[PDB]
Amino acid sequence: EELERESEEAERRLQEARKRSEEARERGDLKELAEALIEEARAVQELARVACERGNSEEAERASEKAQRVLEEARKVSEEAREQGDDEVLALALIAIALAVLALAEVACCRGNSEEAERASEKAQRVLEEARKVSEEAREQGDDEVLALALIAIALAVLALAEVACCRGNKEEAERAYEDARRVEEEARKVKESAEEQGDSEVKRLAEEAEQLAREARRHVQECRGGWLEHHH
Repeated sequence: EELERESEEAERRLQEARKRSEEARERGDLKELAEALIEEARAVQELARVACERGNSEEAERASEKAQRVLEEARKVSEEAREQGDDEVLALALIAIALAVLALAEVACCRGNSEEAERASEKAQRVLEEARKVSEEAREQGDDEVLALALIAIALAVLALAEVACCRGNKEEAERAYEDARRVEEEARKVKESAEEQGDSEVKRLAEEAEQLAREARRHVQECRGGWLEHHH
């Protein structure tokens, strides 16, 4: 009954985000569209986690279908963002993509479909590489906000990799995720400290998202299955 409240609220959030997405889409406002797709992805992640807790494969597959939809829409926005040379919107789109992939990973693991989980890992690897390029470009251009956004997309992607690596029991993937998470964590922390130094509170907040997402990814790998896939120092 508690999950019903969360499930219905999640669907409500998704529908409102879909309407906001359509409003921005008609106005050609890609930034608002991208932000709305992030909200959709958040809602879809919530639906997936509710499905996981209920053990309902039907609700889980529904969540995956919805995640795939957000993914494809965010892919289009990223394409349009690159055509306009709009790195900020691109980074936001990649966050939506990465969060959707994480949702796909969660469903794959909960449903126990290893093939479906590997596809999610491939998508996570893809968006990771794309987000890495954006972070490099932003860092060279001195765009601290875009950099921080790209790092969030990266951390979400590494979270997705950690997710699959754990439920598939693949130690090679787990090691890669672990090392990825440490790197992005350190990058995010430095961006956070530089922002604090300049009084750039917005960048600080964004860098903190990436940092804590990265920390969760590391914890997930290290603690997965009683520490079976843990990186030994």
